[PDB]
Amino acid sequence: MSQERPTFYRQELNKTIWEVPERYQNLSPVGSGAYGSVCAAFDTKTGHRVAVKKLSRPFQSIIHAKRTYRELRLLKHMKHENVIGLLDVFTPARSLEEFNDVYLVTHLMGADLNNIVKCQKLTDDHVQFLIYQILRGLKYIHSADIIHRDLKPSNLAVNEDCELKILDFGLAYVATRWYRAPEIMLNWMHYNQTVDIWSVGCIMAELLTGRTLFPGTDHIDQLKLILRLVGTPGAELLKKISSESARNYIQSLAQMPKMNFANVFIGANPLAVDLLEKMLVLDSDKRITAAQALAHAYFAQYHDPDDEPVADPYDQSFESRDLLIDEWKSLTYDEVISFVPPPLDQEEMES
Ligand SMILES: Nc1c(C(=O)NCc2ccc(C(=O)N[C@@H](CCC3CCCCC3)C(=O)NCCc3ccc(Cl)cc3)cc2)cnn1-c1ccccc1
Repeated sequence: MSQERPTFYRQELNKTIWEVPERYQNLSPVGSGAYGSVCAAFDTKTGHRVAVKKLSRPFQSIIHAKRTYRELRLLKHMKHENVIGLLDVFTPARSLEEFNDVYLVTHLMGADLNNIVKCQKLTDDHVQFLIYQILRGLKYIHSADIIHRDLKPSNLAVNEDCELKILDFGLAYVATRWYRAPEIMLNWMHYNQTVDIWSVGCIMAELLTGRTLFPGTDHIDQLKLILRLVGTPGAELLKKISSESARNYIQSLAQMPKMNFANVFIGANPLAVDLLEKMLVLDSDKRITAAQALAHAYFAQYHDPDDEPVADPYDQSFESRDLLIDEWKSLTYDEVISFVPPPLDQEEMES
């Protein structure tokens, strides 16, 4: 009746040592270096393929150690159909004193939203469903006061059933900047969760037109492209920007009117145009939230409030702590050894 603890095995792949539980077999590197050190593997406990990631220099510095801890805490929290989740986390270490390596196991994700677009032309139904699922995932993460901040097509995984998950592949072409709200890009003020809604608007526009909405080359070019669509800030919004230099810069610019989006996105479903208007509002105090957006008539064939859950509370009191490297490392170790795995999925077989 004691819980089994795994036996590990060791191998080399691409000049990298991999030491993993024997349940993970046929490790094979994936993404030719793009995603970091990641292998596909067959999980013998589930009969499915998974991704195994060996973290890079997880405790290099206080910053890296806190980053490691943060990512593990977040991954462990996420329990939602449209957000990446954690299948397993392990280390070959048998104590904190020999703890150096952290491995994360996730589902093997679908191609990203760029790949989807490159390979097929999307129907309005699939645009509705893909944007719906992003918003569904955002309702969940936002309810726990978690903001993504990095939404872009490469951080959205889509499978052959058109099911979507939100993730963040992190550090090291599509610039995250192109999808970023001005107030967060430019540090105008303390921002809200609707920075992510701006990104959804930018993604939706691109799915409708086939073109990047605001492909700015730097912060000033990005701002100018944005204001050309949505118009220069009004008096109400200008008062909420803290920096006098920022305000003075903004006022130096040529006045621009808000464009009529029905002219810009001509051909698109009028409901999609109306929702884009509500997502790309410049003043983030007036921008639609994820939960509100789910109720928009554009999503009438997918929306179901009783199937759009919120998240359990997430304790982010660690974010305010200044700790030493070994303290962040020990906290990470605690999270590894406290991990409780999810149950297997339903295994109904249609053929
Ligand atoms: N390559 C892969 C994987 C893979 O790599 N899995 C491991 C993995 C682990 C964590 C995350 C991950 O998302 N972390 C997040 C977690 C929290 C996040 C989740 C989304 C909602 C908001 C919270 C994370 O913390 N970010 C780090 C972000 C970051 C890091 C550094 C900096 Cl400076 C800024 C941001 C994502 C993948 C799986 N399939 N495939 C595949 C896909 C196509 C073909 C072939 C193979």
